[PDB]
Amino acid sequence: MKIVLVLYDAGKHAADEEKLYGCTENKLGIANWLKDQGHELITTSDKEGGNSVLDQHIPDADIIITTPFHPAYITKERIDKAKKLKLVVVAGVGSDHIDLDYINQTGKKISVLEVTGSNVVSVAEHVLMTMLVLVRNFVPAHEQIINHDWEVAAIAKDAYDIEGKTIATIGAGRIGYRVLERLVPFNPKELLYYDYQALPKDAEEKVGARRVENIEELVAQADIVTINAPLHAGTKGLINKELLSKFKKGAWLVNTARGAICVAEDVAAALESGQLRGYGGDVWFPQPAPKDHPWRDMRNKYGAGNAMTPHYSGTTLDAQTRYAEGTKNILESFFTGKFDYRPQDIILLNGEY
Amino acid sequence: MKIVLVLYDAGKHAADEEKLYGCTENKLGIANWLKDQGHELITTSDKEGGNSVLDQHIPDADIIITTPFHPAYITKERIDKAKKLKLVVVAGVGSDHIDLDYINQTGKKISVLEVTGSNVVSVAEHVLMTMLVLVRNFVPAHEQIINHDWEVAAIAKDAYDIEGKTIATIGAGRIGYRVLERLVPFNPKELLYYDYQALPKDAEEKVGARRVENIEELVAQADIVTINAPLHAGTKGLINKELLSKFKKGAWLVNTARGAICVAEDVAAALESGQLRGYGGDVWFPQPAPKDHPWRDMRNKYGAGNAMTPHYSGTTLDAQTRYAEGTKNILESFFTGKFDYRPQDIILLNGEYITK
Repeated sequence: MKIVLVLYDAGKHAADEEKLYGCTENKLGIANWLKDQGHELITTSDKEGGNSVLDQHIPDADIIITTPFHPAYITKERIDKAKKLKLVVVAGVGSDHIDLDYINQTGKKISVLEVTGSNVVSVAEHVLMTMLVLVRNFVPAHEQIINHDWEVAAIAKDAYDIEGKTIATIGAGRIGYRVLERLVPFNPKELLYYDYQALPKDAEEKVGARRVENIEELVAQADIVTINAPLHAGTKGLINKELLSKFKKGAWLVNTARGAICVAEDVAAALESGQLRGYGGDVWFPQPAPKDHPWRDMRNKYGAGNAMTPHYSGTTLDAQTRYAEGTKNILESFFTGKFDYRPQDIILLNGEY
Repeated sequence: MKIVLVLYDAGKHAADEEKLYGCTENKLGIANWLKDQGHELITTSDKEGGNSVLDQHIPDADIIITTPFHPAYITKERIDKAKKLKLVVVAGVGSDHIDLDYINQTGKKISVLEVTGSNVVSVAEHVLMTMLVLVRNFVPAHEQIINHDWEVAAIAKDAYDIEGKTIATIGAGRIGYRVLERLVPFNPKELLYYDYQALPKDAEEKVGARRVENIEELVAQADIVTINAPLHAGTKGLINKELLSKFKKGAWLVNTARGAICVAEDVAAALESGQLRGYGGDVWFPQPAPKDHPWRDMRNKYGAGNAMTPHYSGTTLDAQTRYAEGTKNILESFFTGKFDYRPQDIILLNGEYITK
């Protein structure tokens, strides 16, 4: 079979770190395994334009492997020309870039699977780190040192302990709950959550969480808000100026789910005006963020309150090992004809939900 | 009575934030309380030199109040001239700037107290933050964004999850144990500790810690090492070229206890050579850190691995409230003649140690 694998070029960075599996130069660490079975692997990062390498091999590709960190868009046109396509794998979590609805609508026997759960711990750690960095005012603290200054009172005037604060998550799924687990020993005043379905009673009691019924009430009483909910019609532009004015004055806000859940200019305005004390996360809209994206230069009144990073929380070396191993398990189930997929990994089974 | 209060000057920042109690401008929020009680308060940051404000009022001061973040050194020479000194207070935790030995050995009747426990959570949170920052390679990640760059592979190649890592602490006291308590739900591979005495069996089971008899074996197997021990003859210069050579290759190291526990240039050389992946903390020697202190500019081979900050982990606004309240409670015990101090706050009571 012909496998096409779309990843980013890591350049010289690939050669320093051989554990960096998710690049074109290291090919998820499965290139030899695919060769041993007897299979043709096409690896490329060129995914844009009609004449791209990806489009030259789509007509006869049996399998396409993509990643959310260099996402090849599987469009209606591309699916039309994919005569032999049987399986699409996301080496990671996230299928925004796949036209799932059209595949289902045409009747083609195409399976779409992802490595469910490979990213949850990585992202949840990123949230807590981001929380601590913002609350404890770490960014200006470190900037002082490498600028060769020493002025504690400039740092301490906006520095707080995370102990004794009310922390709220919008969304209590895999990521949001594991965030709540890690906050317990820090002794928050209260842990709150809002979601479209209740946490199981036993899960709720393990973390001492309280469910709030509507979002305006949740953010009104929370010192810290973290966004851990999927992007659909209900959450698109959810964080706009009207809701932000309902936030506790001087709150902290973390978002690692999807940049489009926020209105970029409203968040920046709130940080400048003081409605927010800090904003941090690793998701942007548009993504990758242009040089002019307002979230790059936004700062609270003190020149701080920005804990932004590129989209890498889920591409740590430990997560990549899980992506590579999960992709191998998925291909194994498909090559052998067993189709013994993990149920949580199936997005579409032969064109069906 | 006369009280001398020695804090740093916060300048404009005091105006920005009324809750910034630990500066000369806001005087721990007790100035009006002391005035009503009819005492004389002296507030100064001038603490060095023989004609400083501190030395001008030492001869007849009844009480001196200090902070570790702008320490006035209660030396033998200064103790000899304090004719009326009865009480020395640490608005915070830390007594290295006080000559406790001279007081206890002479027998002068001076009580020394500190606000015990008021810094523990603040410091422990700072330790977890630094660990996640270094392990997840956050500093180069952020510098990319504010420099208007976007290159994920340059960050991802040295970024890790703290899950499944081996974490060890040198010292399992109040702060050391707190760090372990908060690490448990991050699912480390194993938690280790080294100390001159063992934790109680229950304390060990709660965090699932395993004791390691000698440091050389502790560091050799640890992905992450954090120092939470006091500075004494056994820990001064502990982290040096010899011991660092026996760390696990590519180790992360965090220190929020005392700068002198490390040899500054041995650490920098270890970081530059690849022995350490990163180093972080808020404690320095000398402190405040000179502009050319090597720890400011050191970086790992990728230009990352530095998570240093000024000495501020225990002076967050939450902690300063605890420091300010505790000082007021201590003075109230002294002024009323009750001397009903919290037992854990006493370092020396009338020049004598007490059962702990």
